[PDB]
Amino acid sequence: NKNLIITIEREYGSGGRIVGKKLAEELGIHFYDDDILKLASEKSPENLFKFQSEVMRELAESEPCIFVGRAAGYVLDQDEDIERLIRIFVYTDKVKKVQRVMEVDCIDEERAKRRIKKIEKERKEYYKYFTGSEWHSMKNYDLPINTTKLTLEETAELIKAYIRLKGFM
Amino acid sequence: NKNLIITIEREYGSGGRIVGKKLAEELGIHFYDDDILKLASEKSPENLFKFQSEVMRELAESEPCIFVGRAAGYVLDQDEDIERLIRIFVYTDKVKKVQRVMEVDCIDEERAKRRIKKIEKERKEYYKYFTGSEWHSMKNYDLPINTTKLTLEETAELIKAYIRLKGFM
Ligand SMILES: [Cl-]
Ligand SMILES: [Cl-]
Repeated sequence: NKNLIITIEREYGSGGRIVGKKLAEELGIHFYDDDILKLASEKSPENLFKFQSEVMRELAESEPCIFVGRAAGYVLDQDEDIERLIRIFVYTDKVKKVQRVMEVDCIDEERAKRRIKKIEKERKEYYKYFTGSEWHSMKNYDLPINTTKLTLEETAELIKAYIRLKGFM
Repeated sequence: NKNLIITIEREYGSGGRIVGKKLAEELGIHFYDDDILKLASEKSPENLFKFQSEVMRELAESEPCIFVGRAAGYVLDQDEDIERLIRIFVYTDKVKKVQRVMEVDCIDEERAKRRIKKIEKERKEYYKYFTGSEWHSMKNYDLPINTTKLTLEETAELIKAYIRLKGFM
């Protein structure tokens, strides 16, 4: 009900996750990502998903928090008990993404391109398989942010600009 | 030009124009839509576009202004002189635009659904024809906005939060 829930999904190379981290700290909200949600599942891949959804909804029911990745926006959009859900998609030019991935993963240009194609494929297919909707589709979000010309900080503040407007802060 | 230029493109029934006008007033800035642009060109379907484009650039060059509609984003983006552009895509869930089209055009659900399909199709083809690119696509905009859960003021306010972040205000 009351709790503020923010879901950030994103293009690989956008820094969506980092933007999620920053934002969790500056707001003091608990933070759950791909890995934590993955390891969570251990605490049929259609079971693994069902399990992971019920976990997501439980957290939300009992805390404010920020989820990153794994069709979190879809899942929580289904939960009619949640009132303060804000769904973000972070996206960016290839040129900027290749440079981030090159640096953050220490690979070259070619390798970086292939990685972006691959993780984005994974994210898209995951989403398609489980929601039946489309990961890269506006309709699935409240606010898609183009960070082509933003710092991750500006980006974080835009999300705060938003939480504030809604009166959730 | 350090002139602030905003371009709003949108799904039919999203109130992209509505939002365009509030901002126009709220900011003390001139406002230009399809129809003014339409009547503008006049005094090929393809000469027509090259003409129209030039008027927008001249308007943008003479003064700060808001454009609603018709590949405004892509066009004003060419103008190398424009130093302060913001490109926005307004959009909304299906229910809400159906309600809007019915109310506004004073027509049925059936006709409202149909007229949405019609107008949007015109907008995709128009866009791809004159830009080579795709109309309803994120990478072509700075800020897509989903108004599904935004009161009008909230929307206008979000666009200004953005302007402030860009330091255009
Ligand atoms: Cl994601
Ligand atoms: Cl449009």
